[PDB]
Amino acid sequence: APHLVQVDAARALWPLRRFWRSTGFCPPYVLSWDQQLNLAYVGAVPHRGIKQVRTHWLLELVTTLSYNFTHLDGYLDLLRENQLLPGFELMGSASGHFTDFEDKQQVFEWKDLVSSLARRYIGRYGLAHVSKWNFETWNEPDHHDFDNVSMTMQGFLNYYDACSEGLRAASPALRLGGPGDSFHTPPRSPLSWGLLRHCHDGTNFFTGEAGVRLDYISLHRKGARSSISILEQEKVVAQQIRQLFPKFADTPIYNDEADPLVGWSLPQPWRADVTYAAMVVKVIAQHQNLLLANTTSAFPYALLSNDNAFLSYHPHPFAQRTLTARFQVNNTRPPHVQLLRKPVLTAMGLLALLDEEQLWAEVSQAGTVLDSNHTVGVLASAHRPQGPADAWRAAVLIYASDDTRAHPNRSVAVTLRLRGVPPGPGLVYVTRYLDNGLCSPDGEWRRLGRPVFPTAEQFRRMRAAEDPVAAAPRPLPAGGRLTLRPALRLPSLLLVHVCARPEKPPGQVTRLRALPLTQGQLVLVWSDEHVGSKCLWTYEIQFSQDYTPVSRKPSTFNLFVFSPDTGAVSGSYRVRALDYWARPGPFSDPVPYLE
Ligand SMILES: *[C@@H]1O[C@H](CO)[C@@H](O[C@@H]2O[C@H](CO)[C@@H](O[C@@H]3O[C@H](CO[C@H]4O[C@H](CO)[C@@H](O)[C@H](O)[C@@H]4O)[C@@H](O)[C@H](O[C@H]4O[C@H](CO)[C@@H](O)[C@H](O)[C@@H]4O)[C@@H]3O)[C@H](O)[C@H]2NC(C)=O)[C@H](O)[C@H]1NC(C)=O
Ligand SMILES: *[C@@H]1O[C@H](CO)[C@@H](O[C@@H]2O[C@H](CO)[C@@H](O)[C@H](O)[C@H]2NC(C)=O)[C@H](O)[C@H]1NC(C)=O
Ligand SMILES: *[C@@H]1O[C@H](CO)[C@@H](O)[C@H](O)[C@H]1NC(C)=O
Ligand SMILES: O=C(O)[C@]1(F)O[C@@H](F)[C@H](O)[C@@H](O)[C@@H]1O
Repeated sequence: APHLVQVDAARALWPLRRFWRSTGFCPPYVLSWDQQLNLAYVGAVPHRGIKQVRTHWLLELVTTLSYNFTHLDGYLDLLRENQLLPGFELMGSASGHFTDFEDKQQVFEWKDLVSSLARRYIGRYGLAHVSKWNFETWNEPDHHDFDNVSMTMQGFLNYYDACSEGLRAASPALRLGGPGDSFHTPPRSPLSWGLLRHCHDGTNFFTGEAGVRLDYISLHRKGARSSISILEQEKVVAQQIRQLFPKFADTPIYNDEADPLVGWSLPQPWRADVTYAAMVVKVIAQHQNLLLANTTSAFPYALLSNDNAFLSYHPHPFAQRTLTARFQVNNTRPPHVQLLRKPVLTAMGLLALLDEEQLWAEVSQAGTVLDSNHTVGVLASAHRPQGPADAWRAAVLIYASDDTRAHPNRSVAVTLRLRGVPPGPGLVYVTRYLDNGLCSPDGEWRRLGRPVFPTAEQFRRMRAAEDPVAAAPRPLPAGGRLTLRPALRLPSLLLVHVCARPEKPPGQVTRLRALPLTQGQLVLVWSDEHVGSKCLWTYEIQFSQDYTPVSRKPSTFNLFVFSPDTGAVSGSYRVRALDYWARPGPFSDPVPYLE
């Protein structure tokens, strides 16, 4: 008996916040060409779909009394050019200088270092920007990854106070949290629990005052292959913190490593296709619906990060916990690198289409109501029109997911019933669908017989499977209603997008870049901040050799790989946005390219 999904577009309930716009990784590199492509792909997720890159060992990018910030500057500018912000973990030894945090003299040094950089990057990027940064403590303090740096319980507190006072020295507007650990039951997690006690009741190493600033409490809780397990563990900790530390009852909680399974480098077949992609969405849906949608004890949950910014190494291009699939093509002159947009990343773009208000939804099956703690669930959103550039929007994202388990055999009958669409000009809807049959680059790689050094055409055919199967913008049935009966696969994601026609056309594409891949092959990447609407069909790309359309299948991802059969790539490019009503926006300023 089918699953019934009901959406009431009239019933805009609470606000909906895009709390999942973060990724992260650990270096083993950060300035190499591999990473520059990687972060271009990450920053290319439409509508600021990913915003933060939580980066380990950032203070190893600083050398040594004075400091050389050259390497750190490089990475931060790379983040900056890709419209990203660091998850600035204050983690490193400044090239082996810092060794002991019970060393009174080193505690003062650290304070001065943190102040140094914060001010530097305030100078570099503007306090407005740097205040948005989540400055954080050393990653997982209770997991002992300090290298030669000695960090005792007391040491960790001096460390923190210096982090906090140092940041304040730069500006009071700067945000710092921690510890970024798991928070197991005591006697376990001594430093995580010790930190809170210290902030709640301790004395500031520098000022001697009681209580120390803590703008957020960050934890890591992973699923062990179960999606609800993440939400369940978080509840336990968040409640323990409310009751043990009453001052922190309103302190925002981040889970900045909220992954299905610990061990990114561990190959897993589900980490390759839409199994991972649908599950990531399921985790988020569960968090929205069963934690943040006005329950009874609504814990302050502000951030969920999928720690999947890693680069995959051979012989596991798709199977590892990464947003992109890396190919080190070692047999061309010279050896070059290529990246493939995995389903999980494409899925981040579908989440990105959700807007600031959550609509009322209900998933039932032949009578019985089902919370997102089941294989099929939904997130639905509505948008209040801002300027003349946008109109009313509805984003309905349905997922089908058995977590870490795929079932190609099975088929999931679903009947969506949308009601109560506010009346307005030119109401059309668009469907976007992802599954393992139609939308898996790993799948197509495997049909091609797993080429270890793929050719041009092999890459073209693998990229064919990146974007979700889209349907032409059909007009919405009379009386603000719509009924669909899709057959969903397991796993699968489906996003029905209902938009009304705004007054003005879309805005101008900006910040266009050409990034070389190999002979006769490049990446075109851009930015949508000024586009000013989410109702887009595709980006028209035009090429000149002293302008004609580059013919490609529809895609609203802010990255395109140009691999023409002629090999002719040298010239000039420009890009513009094309909405659901065939309306062209202004072209981006032309970008030149010489090979
Ligand atoms: C094209 O050319 C590139 C180089 O230009 C080659 O890329 C190298 O690929 C190999 C694997 O194919 C990489 O080596 C592997 O690194 C993994 C992670 O490395 C880091 O992490 C570990 C653990 O945290 C550290 O110990 C280590 O020092 C690194 O910091 C390891 O997990 C791998 O080891 C595992 O497999 C081997 C068997 O191969 C076992 O012996 C081990 O026990 C372990 O299980 C492995 O060492 C390497 O990093 C890549 N180099 C670069 C510079 O990118 C490609 O190989 C080549 N392509 C082809 C098809 O040949
Ligand atoms: C999500 O659903 C599962 C059931 O599928 C719940 O797990 C059950 O929890 C109860 C406690 O109320 C136990 O008695 C059962 O043994 C569990 N059943 C199974 C099949 O594991 C789980 O608690 C639900 N969690 C949330 C947060 O809704
Ligand atoms: C910092 O280091 C880089 C190389 O890593 C070097 O080229 C540069 O001269 C150094 N800068 C200063 C100011 O010493
Ligand atoms: O799951 C992991 O591989 C991981 F090692 O877990 C944690 F130990 C780390 O802090 C993360 O960098 C990383 O996601």
